[PDB]
Amino acid sequence: SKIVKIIGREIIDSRGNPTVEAEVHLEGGFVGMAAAPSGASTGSREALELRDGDKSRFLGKGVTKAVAAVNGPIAQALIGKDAKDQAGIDKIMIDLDGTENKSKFGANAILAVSLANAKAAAAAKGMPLYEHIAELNGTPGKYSMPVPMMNIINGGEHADNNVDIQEFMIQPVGAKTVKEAIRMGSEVFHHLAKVLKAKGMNTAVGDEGGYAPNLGSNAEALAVIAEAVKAAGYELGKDITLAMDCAASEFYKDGKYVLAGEGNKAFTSEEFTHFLEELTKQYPIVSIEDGLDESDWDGFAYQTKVLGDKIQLVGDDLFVTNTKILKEGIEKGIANSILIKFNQIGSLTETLAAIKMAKDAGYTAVISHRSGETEDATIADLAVGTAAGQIKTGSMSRSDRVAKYNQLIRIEEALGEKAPYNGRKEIKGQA
Amino acid sequence: SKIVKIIGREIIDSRGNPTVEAEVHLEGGFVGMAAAPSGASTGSREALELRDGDKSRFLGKGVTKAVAAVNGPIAQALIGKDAKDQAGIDKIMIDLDGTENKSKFGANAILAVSLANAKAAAAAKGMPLYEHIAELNGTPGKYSMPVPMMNIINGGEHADNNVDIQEFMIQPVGAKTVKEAIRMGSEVFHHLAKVLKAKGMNTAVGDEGGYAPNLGSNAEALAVIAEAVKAAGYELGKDITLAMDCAASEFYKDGKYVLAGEAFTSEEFTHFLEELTKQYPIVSIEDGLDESDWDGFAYQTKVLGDKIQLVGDDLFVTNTKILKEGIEKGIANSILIKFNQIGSLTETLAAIKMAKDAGYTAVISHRSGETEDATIADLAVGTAAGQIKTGSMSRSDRVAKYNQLIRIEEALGEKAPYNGRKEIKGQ
Amino acid sequence: ASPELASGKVWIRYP
Ligand SMILES: [Mg+2]
Ligand SMILES: [Mg+2]
Repeated sequence: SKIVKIIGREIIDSRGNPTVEAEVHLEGGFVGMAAAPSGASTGSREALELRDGDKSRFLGKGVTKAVAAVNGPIAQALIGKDAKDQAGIDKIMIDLDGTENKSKFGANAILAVSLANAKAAAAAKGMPLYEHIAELNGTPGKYSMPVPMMNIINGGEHADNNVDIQEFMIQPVGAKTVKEAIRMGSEVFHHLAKVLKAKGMNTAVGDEGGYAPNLGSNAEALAVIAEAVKAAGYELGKDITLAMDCAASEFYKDGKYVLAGEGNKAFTSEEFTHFLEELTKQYPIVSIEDGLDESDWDGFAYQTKVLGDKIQLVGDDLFVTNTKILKEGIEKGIANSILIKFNQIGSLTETLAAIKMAKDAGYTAVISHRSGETEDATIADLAVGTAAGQIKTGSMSRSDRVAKYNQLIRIEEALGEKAPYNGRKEIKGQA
Repeated sequence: SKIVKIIGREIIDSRGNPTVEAEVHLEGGFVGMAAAPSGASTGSREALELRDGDKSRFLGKGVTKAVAAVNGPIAQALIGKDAKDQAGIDKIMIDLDGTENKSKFGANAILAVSLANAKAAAAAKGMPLYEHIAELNGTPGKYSMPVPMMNIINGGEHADNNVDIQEFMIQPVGAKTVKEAIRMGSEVFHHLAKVLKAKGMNTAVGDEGGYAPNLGSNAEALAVIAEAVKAAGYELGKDITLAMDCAASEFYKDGKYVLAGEAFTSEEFTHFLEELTKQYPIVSIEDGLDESDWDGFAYQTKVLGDKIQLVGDDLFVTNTKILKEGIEKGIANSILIKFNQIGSLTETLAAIKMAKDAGYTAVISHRSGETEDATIADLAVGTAAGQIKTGSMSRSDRVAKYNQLIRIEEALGEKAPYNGRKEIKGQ
Repeated sequence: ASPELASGKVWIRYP
């Protein structure tokens, strides 16, 4: 299916910042369109988005350069090529950029085209993206509806409260379909607003559509979530489990973990592991993301020995969707799960490779949004088409989050009996 | 272009509540999909959405009944019909529902199908929705890019502060294209966050993607907006004007207006508003009096209407019977257009036309509960409405409309002029 | 193409 036109444009993301949208047009009239979510433009470890840095537009956050890469050299290199050959398309862009971290054209440019190409190819093949992804994956007809971990309470750098943990999430493991999981999520989300209102706390929402009320401790956040779960008529631990992201790099100083909102105490790597362990005995927390600093591999080795048999230990900053880092982690018994941010790697082909590496090693892959999102819902198709089993795509408000849940609804409706919702067993450590 | 399948489903809106999505499929494969935004389930003046009221699902807010109406009675009535005949398609649904307020099937069911049908027909005709809308409107090839009024600060019932006024908005009138207007909005939006953070105020967002910080008065609210516009490098009154929504019913008591942050008679409240428009470049005032206060509104329109846009929202509820009576009685000079408040594309085109014929302005509006659907962008362009009210510059429920406007302007160029200040009534 | 079709939120069902 020959590519005939590629169009790049600068659109606006859910935080009001520019991002890249691409369209891939094929002979026969087939069109795919996708957008890149927000990412890092500096740093040594992940694929880098290209930003303009022109202070006179969007406070330096323009993406005109990345859009120009799409419309110019990327378009020129891809016109006439076969969109169905995803690896080939991705390789052309990867080689043309020439940098490991896609920092010439920008991972935002390359990813937008990579995804739009895949959508266009699916259309040409008369099938939805999730079906095409399964074919590209060498696992045709193999699907699941992912178990969502849904942002609910924010802290640390993502709030202005005394909660140290960056976010707490609910997982409707007791649901029997993704539609039910979404409804459960919605009901808990609404009951939490009522619970917080009665406490005199603020219920306006953050980037991911959840709450950041002025709670005074990590324990208070867990308690308020438990209360909302009860209010909604669900059973904590059976119907709904908890997941957290510590973003522990945010409190790492001089080789120790200092928690302000815990009386500014300075835990060793081992002590912080046991702090977390105690939380997991007090509440049904079954997944912990970035529970130590990304550099703290000795600490992660210990945390994995102590918690890994019964708790999902998700590397986000730890792995930055990097197969080179993931491979070494696996070799060294570091964590047992990885957050998949496709814009940290920059192409669909490479994203499939990361998901596969995790699965082959018995690690779980959790398909993730970014803080800056769009109306795009490609991660829903990605999670289903690779049968990843889990998704982290926000609270139950803001269409930058809910667009993904709606797409999961459409996909489950279409696939029916062919896309099981497996519930708690998707989570690493849960049988 | 023959309808061969209609599918309704329950999806989730931007506030986490259910709404209706519909697909209309035509012979040859053409498909359109759209969703209803949030609306009213009760009341005697507007079209009503149908809600389930099952306490065990979605706190009683399920839309299974409206979705069933799409999949059953609506589907079978419309299958076989020509999707290009929008008025005919809408007439079938309206007649079948058989009520005056669409309360049998729900305005949510009817609108979702009405819009999805229009998109399907547009696809059959090999054209974008905005182009099809212009043809349906009988104004083929007539377009404009709307001047956005963008939520920026919330107060009243839409906040927990000491601001009486419900909504303050910015209008980037000085922009030359909607793409520029959108950048200007984004820049002011980000500068306001900076200003609020410097004051130790909360910068989390409300339903429309704007801020609702703990401001002590209407005066403080306008002050921070002015500061942000300046910080962004724009001139208030020139590059950017101000619009507001009083929601004046919220302080209406015994025929008087009691603010509790500033007991006005109808005339006295009009002059209170007049005083604000002298002090700040407020050029548009929505629901400046209670919807029932028609003698008050005639007075407000006489006093302010030559120089200020006076937008009926609760006053008109997108109802042409009310708008007609308003026009003849000299009531307001503008109307907010909420397509789910009337319930069909055909009736929406009629409301916009009635407004325009009387010299009133039509402001195409979002609802509090939205989706990623961007139909209102195509609607504003295809009817050359001239103004849009679709949120602050955050949340993709808002920003998806701005993105669609960018896509449309990219295609149309000079064929869809951004006319700026002059779109506003009184300007 | 419509944003719904191009984005892959709706699919063709008929030839
Ligand atoms: Mg993280
Ligand atoms: Mg209003």
